[PDB]
Amino acid sequence: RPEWIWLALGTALMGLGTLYFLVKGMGVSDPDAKKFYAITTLVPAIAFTMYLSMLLGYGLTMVPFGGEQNPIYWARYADWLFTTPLLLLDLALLVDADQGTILALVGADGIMIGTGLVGALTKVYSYRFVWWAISTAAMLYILYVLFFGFTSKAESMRPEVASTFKVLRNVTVVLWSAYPVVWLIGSEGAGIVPLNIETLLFMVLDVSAKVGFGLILLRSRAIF
Amino acid sequence: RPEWIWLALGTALMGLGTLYFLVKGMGVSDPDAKKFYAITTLVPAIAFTMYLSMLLGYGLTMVPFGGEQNPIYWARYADWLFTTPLLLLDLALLVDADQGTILALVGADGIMIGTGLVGALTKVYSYRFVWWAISTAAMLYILYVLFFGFTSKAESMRPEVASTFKVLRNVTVVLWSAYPVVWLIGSEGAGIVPLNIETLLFMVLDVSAKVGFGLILLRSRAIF
Ligand SMILES: CCCCCCCCCCCCCC(=O)OC[C@H](COP(=O)(O)OCC[N+](C)(C)C)OC(=O)c1cc(Br)cc(I)c1
Ligand SMILES: CCCCCCCCCCCCCC(=O)OC[C@H](COP(=O)(O)OCC[N+](C)(C)C)OC(=O)c1cc(Br)cc(I)c1
Ligand SMILES: CCCCCCCCCCCCCCCC
Ligand SMILES: CCCCCCCCCCCCCCCC
Ligand SMILES: CCCCCCCCCCCCCCCC
Ligand SMILES: CCCCCCCCCCCCCCCC
Ligand SMILES: CCCCCCCCCCCCCCCC
Ligand SMILES: CCCCCCCCCCCCCCCC
Ligand SMILES: CCCCCCCCCCCC
Ligand SMILES: CCCCCCCCCCCC
Ligand SMILES: CCCCCCCCCCCC
Ligand SMILES: CCCCCCCCCCCC
Ligand SMILES: CCCCCCCCCCCC
Ligand SMILES: CCCCCCCCCCCC
Ligand SMILES: CCCCCCCCCC
Ligand SMILES: CCCCCCCCCC
Ligand SMILES: CCCCCCCCC
Ligand SMILES: CCCCCCCCC
Ligand SMILES: CCCCCCCC
Ligand SMILES: CCCCCCCC
Ligand SMILES: CCCCCCCC
Ligand SMILES: CCCCCCCC
Ligand SMILES: CCCCCCC
Ligand SMILES: CCCCCCC
Ligand SMILES: CCCCCCC
Ligand SMILES: CCCCCCC
Ligand SMILES: CCCCCCC
Ligand SMILES: CCCCCCC
Repeated sequence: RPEWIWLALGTALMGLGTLYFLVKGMGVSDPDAKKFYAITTLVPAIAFTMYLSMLLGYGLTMVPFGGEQNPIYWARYADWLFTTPLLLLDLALLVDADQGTILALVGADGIMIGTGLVGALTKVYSYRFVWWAISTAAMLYILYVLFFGFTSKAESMRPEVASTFKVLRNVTVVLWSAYPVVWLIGSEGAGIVPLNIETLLFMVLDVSAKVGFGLILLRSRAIF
Repeated sequence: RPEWIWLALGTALMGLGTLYFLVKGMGVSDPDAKKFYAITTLVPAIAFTMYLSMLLGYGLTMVPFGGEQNPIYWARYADWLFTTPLLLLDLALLVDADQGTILALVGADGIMIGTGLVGALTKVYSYRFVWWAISTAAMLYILYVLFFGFTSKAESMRPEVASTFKVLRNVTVVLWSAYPVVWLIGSEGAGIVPLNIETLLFMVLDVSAKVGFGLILLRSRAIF
């Protein structure tokens, strides 16, 4: 498994991010800042677990489509199922989103991850892309609400909060956008980008969307 | 206009690609190889014209949305309107696609470019993304036919033709995929990636999808 090196690097980076966020979060008194630390430390903690499992050869299955037996890391979705709504929750607490908006985004998020996983396991080559399309539409719904909805909510906050939101929103739009493209061209879809390069790409995206995101959030005044 | 440097580089690269393809095409006797040279030389020739126009300050308009006046290079679409179906035509001649398939892809292609252009000029921020979504669906229809349809047609050709098709199909899937993401995150959509970086990205994509593509096609035995 040539991709082990990027699984090992992902594990190391997630583990370091977790440990650092834990040290910093433990030393924080402010009750508001603490919620954000708790949510944000969990994100690389879940990713570290899943990266470790995959490094050790768990969460990989073979799925037949296109006349080959294809390796599918399904453990990625067990990670994303829990880490993606927690990242949304960070953004939603920052702008004081309402309960029904949170529920809509978490629900859409579940649809996005669940249909992605169904698509990843589908044996009919053509139906893989139907699931992928539904997954991407649920994603674009999320991005829409974050871009239009949350930006409007953030503008009623003090400028330091709105500023931090904008940065994190931009990071999120750019980083989340790339995932369905990686899936499309990688071993899950078209089969163009080989599994090792694809693992590198997801690792760079994962670390940036989780540790990178966390660093921007947890170093800002906006959480106090 | 900080983006001038990437417009100038794009012009130079398109011009060099045109000139080189013209020199080589002019020296070719084989009647089949000549069709492919004629179509493929036109692709960077049209791009060079549009890149030159933009460098000299044509094909740029200001479109109001999101409370700002935004610069939109519309000359890109005048290029893509003609260059994208010609690239499809190259692929279709390679695999001997039928007339109705060619007509479907060219039509979908027109929809893709035309709705993209409407989206790029739309003053209501939200409706920009509706046009973008329709444009991307027309694109995904094209990619679907190239991936499933044309691959099946290429498998009935001699292996050297099928091999060349696969490479060009993979280049196309990967390169075309990136365009709607650039538009989404760039000055046309979300406004996250500034115009200069966006111009760099489109220039790299343009040169790769046109000169890169042409180099692979025109250096192969598959056209003789
Ligand atoms: C190669 C396999 C993985 C293991 C290798 C790990 C690389 C080691 C790098 C450590 C160099 C810096 C020393 C240090 O421990 O802290 C440096 C640096 C400083 O931390 P910090 O202690 O907060 O700074 C205090 C500075 N004063 C002494 C002035 C008070 O910490 C980080 O920025 C950091 C960020 C992440 Br994400 C994770 C971590 I862990 C640290
Ligand atoms: C900086 C602003 C743009 C202007 C700078 C242009 C860069 C100049 C590079 C030329 C170095 C090589 C010399 C040459 O003219 O041909 C080299 C090279 C060789 O061409 P070619 O003549 O086909 O090779 C023949 C070799 N034998 C003599 C053995 C028969 O040509 C290219 O590969 C090429 C590809 C593209 Br796309 C465009 C072009 I034009 C050429
Ligand atoms: C050639 C075999 C090397 C085996 C090393 C495997 C364990 C890696 C654990 C991950 C700890 C961080 C280091 C990452 C650098 C490769
Ligand atoms: C004031 C800080 C900048 C505001 C906006 C952030 C720019 C977008 C950042 C996204 C970079 C992610 C790397 C992409 C790797 C594929
Ligand atoms: C016969 C079943 C119909 C399948 C419909 C698929 C539509 C989903 C979008 C297709 C994206 C395909 C891009 C493929 C490039 C490998
Ligand atoms: C600082 C002003 C420089 C002006 C040069 C403008 C003309 C560029 C024409 C393009 C020819 C290829 C060279 C590209 C390298 C910048
Ligand atoms: C035998 C040659 C390789 C077969 C498949 C080609 C791999 C995909 C090439 C696409 C690289 C384009 C660069 C992407 C820049 C964003
Ligand atoms: C009220 C008008 C409805 C608009 C529907 C837009 C759906 C199109 C997909 C949205 C993609 C938005 C991503 C935005 C990230 C900037
Ligand atoms: C108490 C606030 C600091 C961070 C809290 C930790 C939340 C659980 C993550 C522990 C994983 C090792
Ligand atoms: C607050 C408004 C609730 C809207 C309903 C959620 C829609 C789910 C997304 C559709 C994805 C295909
Ligand atoms: C947005 C993702 C960019 C794609 C990176 C392409 C690398 C593919 C190389 C294929 C190796 C054979
Ligand atoms: C005759 C075959 C070689 C290439 C033919 C040229 C097609 C028109 C492009 C001319 C642009 C300068
Ligand atoms: C040969 C079959 C013709 C199919 C009709 C073309 C459909 C256009 C694409 C829809 C994009 C929204
Ligand atoms: C698939 C396209 C990749 C996106 C490249 C991101 C560069 C954005 C930097 C923003 C500068 C402020
Ligand atoms: C084609 C993608 C469909 C995404 C739906 C987004 C609608 C915005 C909510 C009003
Ligand atoms: C959501 C994108 C819709 C694209 C349609 C592709 C259908 C494949 C033709 C049978
Ligand atoms: C959540 C919508 C269900 C649509 C499933 C379509 C299944 C086709 C393979
Ligand atoms: C080609 C389909 C036409 C749909 C246009 C919808 C316009 C909404 C702004
Ligand atoms: C979340 C959708 C699951 C439906 C399962 C269908 C598998 C053939
Ligand atoms: C993506 C890492 C940068 C985080 C530093 C925050 C700047 C105040
Ligand atoms: C190709 C669709 C064009 C329709 C124009 C509508 C502009 C408001
Ligand atoms: C993308 C440029 C490579 C073209 C060389 C063709 C290999 C036979
Ligand atoms: C033909 C099925 C395409 C799925 C589209 C769902 C948004
Ligand atoms: C060769 C493709 C690797 C690109 C990944 C860099 C982030
Ligand atoms: C990736 C962009 C980070 C900028 C940080 C400023 C708060
Ligand atoms: C609500 C409009 C979304 C456009 C989807 C077209 C494929
Ligand atoms: C800083 C972003 C530029 C990346 C473009 C390289 C192809
Ligand atoms: C970008 C991949 C090019 C490989 C060329 C082999 C024909």
